[PDB]
Amino acid sequence: MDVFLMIRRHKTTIFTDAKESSTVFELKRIVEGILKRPPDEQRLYKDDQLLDDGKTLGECGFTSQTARPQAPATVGLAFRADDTFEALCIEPFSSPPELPDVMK
Amino acid sequence: VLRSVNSREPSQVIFCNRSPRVVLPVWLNFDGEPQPYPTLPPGTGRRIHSYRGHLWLFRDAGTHDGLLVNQTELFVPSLNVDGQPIFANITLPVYTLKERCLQVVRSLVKPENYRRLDIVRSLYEDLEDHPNVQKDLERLTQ
Amino acid sequence: MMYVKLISSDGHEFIVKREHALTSGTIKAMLSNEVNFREIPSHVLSKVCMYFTYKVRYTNSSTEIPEFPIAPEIALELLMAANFLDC
Ligand SMILES: CC(=O)C1(C(=O)N[C@H](C(=O)N2C[C@H](O)C[C@H]2C(=O)NCc2ccc(-c3scnc3C)cc2)C(C)(C)C)CC1
Repeated sequence: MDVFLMIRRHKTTIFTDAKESSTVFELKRIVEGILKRPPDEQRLYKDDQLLDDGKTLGECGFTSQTARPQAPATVGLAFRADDTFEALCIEPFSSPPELPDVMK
Repeated sequence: VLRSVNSREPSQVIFCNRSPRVVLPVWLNFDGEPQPYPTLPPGTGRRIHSYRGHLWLFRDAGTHDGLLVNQTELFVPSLNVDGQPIFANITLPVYTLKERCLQVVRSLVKPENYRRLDIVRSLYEDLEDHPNVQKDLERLTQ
Repeated sequence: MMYVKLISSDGHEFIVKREHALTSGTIKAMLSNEVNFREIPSHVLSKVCMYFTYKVRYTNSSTEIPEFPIAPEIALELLMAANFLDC
């Protein structure tokens, strides 16, 4: 079963999919191929929770009926520079304007 | 050109509304005039009596947006084999992003105000040119 | 897999498969590996990327199709973007 995702760090967002049975570590190999940083320099998150390399995305709550194509789930990303990791940080999207009078 | 054949050979059909819309079934009579039939709520079904060679199509009963039936535009009842009815599966199409945006805007703005919206005239025309059964029959002929 | 970068007016960088982006003929012409959109904010361009995923998944499928969802707040802006991108 496919799960659909946005992987997010700072002002970067990646759209991709994976198997419900695939691992956190395997998802990092995907990010490696796109952003050129190996798994050991990556941390992935569900909200504030750190994900274990050997766990499946299913175990970690990404399921085919919550992580949908038209409304994908978010996975957090943090990079290590030198000795220590950065803190997780995800820039929010822009805010829409007021609804025009005619749409109220 | 587009009209039912007066074949006189019965054909039982199940209309299955596998969409989230309220569905309006439309029978094309023998002169080609579109004739509307009772509506189906979303997720509901009806066993109905029709005839071989009769043309049907399906619409959102409120906005007239077009729906598909067994993955296509038109439905024609076939011969029933073994006393088993024909299944007519009614579904959402994959609307373009443009056409879906137009559906939502239409459902939020009264037609009198489409012209007060801050968009190119080209889109004002697109909004007022709302789906219509007659137009689609003129197209489907060509 | 080949990816491309679509960058919004406010600087957000969205990375999607090349195949999914070629849904827009406009994007295809702007490439023929990054593209800058000076008029499309991120709250709109993220929704565009989600439609790509939705279209490629449900085109030519017999599994029942769900409604592609659009909030009232972002509709006018999304219409304008769909018009320009021809999607
Ligand atoms: C002996 C006939 O009746 C003949 C015929 O073609 N008749 C037509 C006919 O019976 N039709 C036209 C279509 O084939 C369908 C069929 C009909 O009107 N069936 C009754 C019916 C009533 C309600 C429904 C619906 S649609 C959604 N809900 C319901 C209950 C569907 C079918 C009519 C000219 C009377 C309209 C000449 C064969």
